[PDB]
Amino acid sequence: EVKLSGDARMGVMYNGDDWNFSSRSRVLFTMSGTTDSGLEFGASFKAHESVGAETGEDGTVFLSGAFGKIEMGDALGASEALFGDLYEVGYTDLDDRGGNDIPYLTGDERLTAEDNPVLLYTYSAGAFSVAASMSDGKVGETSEDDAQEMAVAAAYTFGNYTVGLGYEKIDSPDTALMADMEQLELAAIAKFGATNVKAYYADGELDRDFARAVFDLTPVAAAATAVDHKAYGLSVDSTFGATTVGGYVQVLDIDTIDDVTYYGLGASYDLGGGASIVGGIADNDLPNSDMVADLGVKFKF
Amino acid sequence: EVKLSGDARMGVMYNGDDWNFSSRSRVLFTMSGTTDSGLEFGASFKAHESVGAETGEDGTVFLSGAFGKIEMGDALGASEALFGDLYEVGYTDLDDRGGNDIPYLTGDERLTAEDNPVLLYTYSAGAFSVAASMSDGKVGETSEDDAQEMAVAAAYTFGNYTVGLGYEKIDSPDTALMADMEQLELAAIAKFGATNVKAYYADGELDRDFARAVFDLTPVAAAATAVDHKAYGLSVDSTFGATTVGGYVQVLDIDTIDDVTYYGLGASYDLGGGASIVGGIADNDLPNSDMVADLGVKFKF
Amino acid sequence: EVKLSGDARMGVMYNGDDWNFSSRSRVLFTMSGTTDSGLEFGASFKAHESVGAETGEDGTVFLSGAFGKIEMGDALGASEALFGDLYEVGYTDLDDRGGNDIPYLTGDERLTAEDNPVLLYTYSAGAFSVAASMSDGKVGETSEDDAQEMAVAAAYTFGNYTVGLGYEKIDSPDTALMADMEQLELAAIAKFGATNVKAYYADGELDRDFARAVFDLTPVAAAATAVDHKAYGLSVDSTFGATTVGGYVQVLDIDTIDDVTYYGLGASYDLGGGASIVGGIADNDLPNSDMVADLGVKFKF
Ligand SMILES: CCCCCCCCOCCOCCOCCOCCO
Ligand SMILES: CCCCCCCCOCCOCCOCCOCCO
Ligand SMILES: CCCCCCCCOCCOCCOCCOCCO
Ligand SMILES: CCCCCCCCOCCOCCOCCOCCO
Ligand SMILES: CCCCCCCCOCCOCCOCCOCCO
Ligand SMILES: CCCCCCCCOCCOCCOCCOCCO
Ligand SMILES: CCCCCCCCOCCOCCOCCOCCO
Ligand SMILES: CCCCCCCCOCCOCCOCCOCCO
Ligand SMILES: CCCCCCCCOCCOCCOCCOCCO
Ligand SMILES: CCCCCCCCOCCOCCOCCOCCO
Ligand SMILES: CCCCCCCCOCCOCCOCCOCCO
Ligand SMILES: CCCCCCCCOCCOCCOCCOCCO
Ligand SMILES: [Ca+2]
Ligand SMILES: [Ca+2]
Ligand SMILES: [Ca+2]
Ligand SMILES: [Ca+2]
Ligand SMILES: [Ca+2]
Ligand SMILES: [Ca+2]
Ligand SMILES: [Ca+2]
Ligand SMILES: [Ca+2]
Ligand SMILES: [Ca+2]
Repeated sequence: EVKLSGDARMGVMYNGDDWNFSSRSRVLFTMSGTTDSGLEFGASFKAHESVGAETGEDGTVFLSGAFGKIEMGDALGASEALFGDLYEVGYTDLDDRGGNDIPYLTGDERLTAEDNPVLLYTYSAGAFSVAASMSDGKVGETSEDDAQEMAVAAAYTFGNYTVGLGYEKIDSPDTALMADMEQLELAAIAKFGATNVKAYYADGELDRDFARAVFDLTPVAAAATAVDHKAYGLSVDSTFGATTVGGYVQVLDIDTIDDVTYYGLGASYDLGGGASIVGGIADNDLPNSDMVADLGVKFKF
Repeated sequence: EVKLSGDARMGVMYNGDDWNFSSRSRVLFTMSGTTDSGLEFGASFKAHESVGAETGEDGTVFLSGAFGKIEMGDALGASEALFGDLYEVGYTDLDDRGGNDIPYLTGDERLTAEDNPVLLYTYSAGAFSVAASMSDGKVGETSEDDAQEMAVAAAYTFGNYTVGLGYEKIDSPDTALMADMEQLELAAIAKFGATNVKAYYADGELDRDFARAVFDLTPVAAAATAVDHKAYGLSVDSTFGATTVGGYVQVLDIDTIDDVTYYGLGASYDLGGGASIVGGIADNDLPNSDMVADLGVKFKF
Repeated sequence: EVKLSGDARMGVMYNGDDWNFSSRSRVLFTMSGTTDSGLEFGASFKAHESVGAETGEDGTVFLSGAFGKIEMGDALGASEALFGDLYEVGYTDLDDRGGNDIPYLTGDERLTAEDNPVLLYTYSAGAFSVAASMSDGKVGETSEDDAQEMAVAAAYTFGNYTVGLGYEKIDSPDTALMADMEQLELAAIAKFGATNVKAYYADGELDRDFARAVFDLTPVAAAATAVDHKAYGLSVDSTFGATTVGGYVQVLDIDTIDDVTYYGLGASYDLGGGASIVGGIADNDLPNSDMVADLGVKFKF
């Protein structure tokens, strides 16, 4: 079976200096089936991703049963699969100054590429959830060695609370050229009625020149070394009637390179029927950074 | 909600010297919704446009209410939105020698580009219609200055007749490099039963080197100047049973560069069920020009 | 009318030296209609082919009636349209060492390209079938001369047996640069209940440097000459319950260049509901060649 859904948005976005019109529309194909014994299977991708979905680079394919779910393609890594992101600000998703996304080390297109899908396994039973993910270590479908990513995460929900932890790592094919990386995460999520609170703390080490590129800094001409880092953040959103209001703040601190605090604040108003008016403000504390903002409408179909 | 429709065509096309097979198929995604108070919203794009629809370059998104309709993306400019084009000739739409399209100055991909949608506002009440359109003046979603287009048009229907006028303009970011342009249009449309008649007259001024490029002439190495131009045309089509027969003639006259008269004549025969046999002939009076022609079938799905 | 269907696959594939994850998903658009007198028409293409389907390069458009069926776009040539391919091995279709496809000389993207569809005509009456195909001889929709392909084939079914023959040819635009080519085929297909047997023999001549490129050999710097070739193969597959087992062997023998025997063996297990577990092995006898293999699941939607 093949089902269709879609979304679209239109409005004005401020890039720090000028306003521009910003709009888009997308269609999602959701495909599903069930075998004779009740294993469920499916696949999905968006219309603008159709070339990539044909090589494994975009979209996902899955098989699930009593054993849990196996998904291959452009999949999330294990930690992101269980804890997600902080409150999304602005109708265009204003990630220009850092954004709402939590800084996971693996999955979500870190190594996914043409002819190179990644794997995500999930399982839940009651109150508990576990996820595990990995890439295959070879470029495309070739025999050339690639960096290889892997992660494992577990969560437990008790009442209003889910708490969890994840561990992620990237193994370098050549540690003279790129240091191995790893990150450990603790995440907590709480709903107190109309209010959602999400918080995380992450700690680990990154390749030096990969870390410098986060801050848009040229690499140093030396053999690869690792730098220690930490990241933590929080978001709060609450709904009163048709109005949701929310925001987040995150800081990323990489030893010997730099630190940044980035944040955003936005609101939406539900018009019903799949339409909402959405606007927001986002920034970070780096020297140059002017605040980005937007105001428009989002539609679901 | 997401609906599907499509079209396809196949036949033989003569390019002035040789015949070639010419065929295509397309799918249109039409998405729609209604808010709780009855504002209607939607989006559409074709499958071959899906990459562009995701940045605002192709397809359109709209919101309408009692106030009229706001559309953003790859939109028509205000004059084209109210008066359209002359009778379309040939199953492949034989625009090779000039074509049936009326020469509007703005909208319809004049400035629309990646991350750069344009805006069209329309409103009707009874017998009267107004449209207004503009681009935002900045390249992409950047702060780089772009040419900016704008147009306004109004029409009035009285019986068999709609008459209207439009005014369009493009403001140059640097008039040493490209002159400002403007065009005023008068259009009339009349249906006399099975017969449709459409006529327009346009007058204004164009950038010199933009005008020379219409006639495929190299630019002159001097500071930009403006040239005066006029354009006018007429088409007639009539239906008798399953057969429609029609044609058009247009002339474009640009002062100090050149003039051209271009025309076409074609027919279609409806087979019912969404299929028709369509063929046509088109040419212009320039020196080289051999007549283009085609014959094939068009399908709607 | 527009209908949707799709497919997806995921598993592990061995390239001769290493295992890699390999997955994809696709959506097919099938469009159909009927005229008032009952001529049927349609078009189809897959979502990843939507750009190509808009110029004639990918997908097909057709019209059929009592006269047979005319199809234009990315069509099969006449022989492939009647006799098909040998048993397909592996969930990824392991064609890496030669594959299951029968080596037809024309159609199936030999000359199909942007703005350049090819034509396939088919007709059946009772026990007999005929097909005829051709390209138009001009590059794109231009007047530049291209190689031109053509083929004719006929088949007759009597009981469990279909036997047939086809003749295919490519006319070179310049025989100093590329020799003319031709191939004659005899094919037989037999179903003996759960068992399918397909066999063919082909004989003809190929351009020298086109033949050398099959074996990945550099061209010779001389005026084009033709080399004689023969190809023949067989496949057998049988189904017992949910299990199909099958394989094929083909040899290609080009005089003065080289010969190769390539083969594959695979199985599938139907899980019902549109899902199957599929795996296979394939190889050829050339010097370097290590065996390719895969194991995964295929889904239809
Ligand atoms: C020259 C400025 C052009 C600005 C064009 C904006 C196009 C997008 O429309 C959305 C703007 O956000 C505000 C809210 O619109 C929602 C409808 O009105 C509410 C009725 O209950
Ligand atoms: C553990 C891996 C973390 C990788 C993703 C981190 C994403 C963090 O967002 C950083 C936010 O800052 C934005 C970019 O910095 C460039 C700013 O311009 C420099 C001078 O103002
Ligand atoms: C297991 C979860 C533990 C999570 C603990 C950390 C959550 C709090 O960190 C939030 C960020 O630090 C706040 C201060 O930054 C202030 C300045 O930015 C301007 C905001 O307008
Ligand atoms: C806290 C949530 C709300 C954040 C709202 C941000 C403010 C947005 O409103 C201002 C819109 O006015 C800007 C100008 O429009 C520019 C149009 O571009 C066309 C130029 O000719
Ligand atoms: C070697 C020349 C090949 C030409 C191929 C033409 C393919 C397209 O078919 C359409 C041609 O236009 C003529 C009309 O066809 C309509 C069906 O016949 C009418 C029955 O009432
Ligand atoms: C007001 C803006 C008008 C811009 C669009 C005008 C489109 C007009 O069609 C012109 C028709 O002539 C075709 C092109 O000329 C090249 C012919 O080859 C030269 C020698 O034969
Ligand atoms: C407010 C609407 C006013 C419209 C007036 C103009 C309509 C007529 O112009 C049409 C073109 O001029 C006709 C002469 O060209 C003849 C030669 O071309 C060969 C045709 O086979
Ligand atoms: C006034 C409306 C009618 C316009 C009809 C134009 C004339 C079309 O009919 C002629 C078709 O015959 C041309 C040849 O077919 C070429 C096929 O290409 C394959 C070459 O091997
Ligand atoms: C680290 C190795 C990862 C391998 C991932 C394989 C992902 C694809 O799954 C398909 C493998 O083929 C075997 C059969 O799976 C079918 C389900 O089990 C049968 C229940 O009746
Ligand atoms: C009549 C036209 C035939 C054109 C298609 C033939 C396809 C045949 O498959 C050939 C199989 O061999 C694979 C390619 O050879 C390269 C191997 O590497 C060389 C040294 O091992
Ligand atoms: C009109 C149809 C006539 C078809 C006759 C030919 C069919 C048989 O040819 C098959 C291939 O030759 C078999 C020998 O190759 C053996 C070695 O390869 C290793 C297999 O594991
Ligand atoms: C005759 C039909 C059966 C052909 C089956 C081929 C054999 C397939 O099974 C072996 C799978 O085990 C291989 C290893 O998995 C590799 C995963 O890649 C991740 C590396 O970290
Ligand atoms: Ca985001
Ligand atoms: Ca992410
Ligand atoms: Ca790989
Ligand atoms: Ca046209
Ligand atoms: Ca136009
Ligand atoms: Ca812009
Ligand atoms: Ca194959
Ligand atoms: Ca083939
Ligand atoms: Ca051609």
